Amino acid sequence: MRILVTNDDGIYSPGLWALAEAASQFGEVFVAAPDTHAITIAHPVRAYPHPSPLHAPHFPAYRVRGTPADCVALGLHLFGPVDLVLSGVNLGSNLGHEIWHSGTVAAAKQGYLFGLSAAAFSVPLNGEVPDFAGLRPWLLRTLETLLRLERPFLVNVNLPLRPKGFLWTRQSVRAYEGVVIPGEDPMGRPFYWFAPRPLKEAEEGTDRWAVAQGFVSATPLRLDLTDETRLQ
Amino acid sequence: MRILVTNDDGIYSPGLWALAEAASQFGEVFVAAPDTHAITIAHPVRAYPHPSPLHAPHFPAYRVRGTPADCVALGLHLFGPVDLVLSGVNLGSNLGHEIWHSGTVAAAKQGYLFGLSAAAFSVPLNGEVPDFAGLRPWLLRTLETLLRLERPFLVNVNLPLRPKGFLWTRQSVRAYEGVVIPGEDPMGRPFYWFAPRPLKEAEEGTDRWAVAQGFVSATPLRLDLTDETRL
Amino acid sequence: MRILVTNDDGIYSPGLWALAEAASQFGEVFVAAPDTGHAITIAHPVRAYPHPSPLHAPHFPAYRVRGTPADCVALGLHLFGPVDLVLSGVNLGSNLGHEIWHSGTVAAAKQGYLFGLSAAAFSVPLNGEVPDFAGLRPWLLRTLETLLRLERPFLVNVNLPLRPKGFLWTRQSVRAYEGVVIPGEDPMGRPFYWFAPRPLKEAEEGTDRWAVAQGFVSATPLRLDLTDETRLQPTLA
Amino acid sequence: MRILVTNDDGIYSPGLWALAEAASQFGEVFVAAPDTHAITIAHPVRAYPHPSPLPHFPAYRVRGTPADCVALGLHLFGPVDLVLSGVNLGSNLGHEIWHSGTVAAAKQGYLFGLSAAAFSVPLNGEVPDFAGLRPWLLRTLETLLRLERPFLVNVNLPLRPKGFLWTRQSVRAYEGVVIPGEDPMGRPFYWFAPRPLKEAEEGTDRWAVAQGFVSATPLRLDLTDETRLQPTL
Ligand SMILES: [Mg+2]
Ligand SMILES: [Mg+2]
Ligand SMILES: [Mg+2]
Ligand SMILES: [Mg+2]
Repeated sequence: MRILVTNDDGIYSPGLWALAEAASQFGEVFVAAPDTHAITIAHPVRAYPHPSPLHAPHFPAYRVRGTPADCVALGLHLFGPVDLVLSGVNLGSNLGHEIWHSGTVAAAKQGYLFGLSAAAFSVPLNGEVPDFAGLRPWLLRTLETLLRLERPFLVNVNLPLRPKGFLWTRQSVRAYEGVVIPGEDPMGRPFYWFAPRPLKEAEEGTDRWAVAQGFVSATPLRLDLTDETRLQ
Repeated sequence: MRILVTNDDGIYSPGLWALAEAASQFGEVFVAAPDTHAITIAHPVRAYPHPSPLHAPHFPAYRVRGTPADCVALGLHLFGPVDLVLSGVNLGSNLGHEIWHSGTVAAAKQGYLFGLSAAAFSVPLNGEVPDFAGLRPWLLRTLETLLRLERPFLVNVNLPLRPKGFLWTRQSVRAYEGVVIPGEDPMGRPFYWFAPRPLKEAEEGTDRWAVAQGFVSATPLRLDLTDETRL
Repeated sequence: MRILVTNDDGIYSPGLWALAEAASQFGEVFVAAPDTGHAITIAHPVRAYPHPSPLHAPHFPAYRVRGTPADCVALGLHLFGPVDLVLSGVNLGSNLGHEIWHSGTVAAAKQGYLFGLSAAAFSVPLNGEVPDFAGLRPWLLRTLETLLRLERPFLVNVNLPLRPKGFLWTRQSVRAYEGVVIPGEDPMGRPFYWFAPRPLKEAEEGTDRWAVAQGFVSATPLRLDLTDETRLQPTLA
Repeated sequence: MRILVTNDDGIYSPGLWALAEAASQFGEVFVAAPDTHAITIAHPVRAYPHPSPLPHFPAYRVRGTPADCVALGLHLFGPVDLVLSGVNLGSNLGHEIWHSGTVAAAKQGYLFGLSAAAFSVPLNGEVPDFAGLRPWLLRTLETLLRLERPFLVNVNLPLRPKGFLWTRQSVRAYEGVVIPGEDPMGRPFYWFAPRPLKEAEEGTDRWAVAQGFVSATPLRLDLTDETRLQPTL
């Protein structure tokens, strides 16, 4: 199995290599991440061979001057053929409403659009930074569970800092209330603070709920945004 | 009813005012458009009162230097309570896979997340300049259709340059074939062109097929991205 | 001596931690790196969060700043005050000749100088490659010892070639350019223009660009005044 | 004389067209303004014909930096003799000059071997009235064109000028000023408000505008500090 690993934090993010190293336990890993969300069709993108980090296995890698999705398109070209696309591990959550505009998820989705299996890995940190050393057992367990699915799949994974269980979840979909608070730059002029907040607690079985409980969340994603119940 | 109109092309787009003018036939309109996709929580957002053009109906408006989503949040605050959120008319399409990365759609979606009914409007350019005088009738008809839906609703609308009909559609979801075209700049340095293409043509009943046939496309959207099928 | 280290490549750049470690051989080092303009953000408030230094680097108190490199200096002098030196880099990419004008790496250093402190910017020309900070360390230390001998305050722009073979105080390469615009079209027929301006001559001896090309570490003392002092009382026709 | 006019506020800035109209009194004017920062080489640049606001000037809207506009303009309207940038809405005095897009365009023009000048008007409170400034803009341009060439000058015009002065760049020291605070979400942030240590020196651009005079500062391309050059050991 040939695996392509990317992310949206950059070729220097420790989560990227944590995912690459973890993924190497299942197949040949190839890395291609941005050097710093759709495929760039506008202008040409640059890409340079990059050396895998000193304290980590050897990984054929490329630094891409483009979007995470660009890395997938370019990766399938430079490392083709690829069977799996893994994106992350993102430094920050990608839960509920956040999924829609996630760059990490976009890369995986792009992999799916190309007929491959893919998964996005994120870690809600809401304060500190993740410790990928004590998180590896869980990454491996998660990957092992995902690789048992029928191909092709598209899964969104969120691993709480100190995971204590795995669980399949559905996306949290809560309503929000608009909260705006007026202020002024100490130079006179006015501005506004935006602090939208959910109206209720995450429902049971949702990705939000699951991580709050301290479990790893794995949500199968759909590509069709159509609301069928409304079609006629 | 009170209606908030926004977009992502900016406060100076003829598309924004065409939507605002059309929406004004159905209720009072307030405008909040970006100065030039999530709500800004990191830092505060600036907004300035924006004047109405001499040769046009006056709309209370604000130029918000933030995201389209920010415009919705702030608009709900400066003009609240708002009953409906309209976004567009965008100068460019928002069909199929494009819906994901759309600022136009995001604003409408943000309105929906706040418990309101919303819709996004876009028009494929295809080398021509949209004629909003000719599109007005179709905007009015589309709104008439939308305003009778059970609320709340969230719809993505795409109007062809010269419409000949209206059609409820589902999002075009096609697989792609990667295509990488290598090249090099005048300085010898190599680079890559991306030109991925759909493995097949748009299916009948999809937004892409619809506008291709010359029909206004209206796709009802869902917020839930989970594939309940694989649980 | 207390030293503030920043850069413009962000908190995860290996060039940043290489400069922090090298700098630590001369005093207490504190890090404040941008997260992701060049001026200090005054319009609105800036976010800054404590950041744990990387696992494979000595410990350093650090902050990830949601602002510009200059902001990191402004924030740094406040969180770690008092600071004696502001070091910026080691940037992944050169900052030679005309490049100095638009450099974020240089801007943070300049910001330190604007506050009355001594400062230096460090960069490494890449040419589609990455530096070996283990091999450059000797040269980084060498350069730092030198800079610290200078009468303070100072502002120096440093460029280290991948594999240094010496050190040289240099002046800024200032060359005239010829406009070169090559029309083109993308894989959709849409037209665009390639800009490929080229210098009218080769970098002259004694310039930063020439020295690095020769494999020498380049150190250029910079001025803050952009005034052309020879034309303040111009003869008009 | 063929003149390229650009700026960094964009193709819709009233300052740009006020500068274009003023320059037209001295030669043929062509415009290339950014579509709202050195020359873009990493990839190509898109540019499109754009109509001048309702005098007519050939114009292009460039999706690039102000420097790209100068490089593109030399190609589109070559041969060019003079590059003028502005009139920027906001000052470009003292330390600001270093990171100014407006000045960058002019510098780019000078690097291509042409004469160039940047123009800006300090704001906040009152909006510039270019009809009132036209006399001073023409006076200034007229003066610059009597200079030996090539030249590179940064110009700052006060809302209502009463004189003209050649000036040197204000170079002052700053003292850091940070004010910790909190958002409505509890999270902390910091305000930055660094203030200059002393008052603007007599004869500096900043002093001149404060006196109500047009400020014209000749600029140098070489940032090297010769008083600190050293021999090899
Ligand atoms: Mg990220
Ligand atoms: Mg748009
Ligand atoms: Mg950099
Ligand atoms: Mg400006």
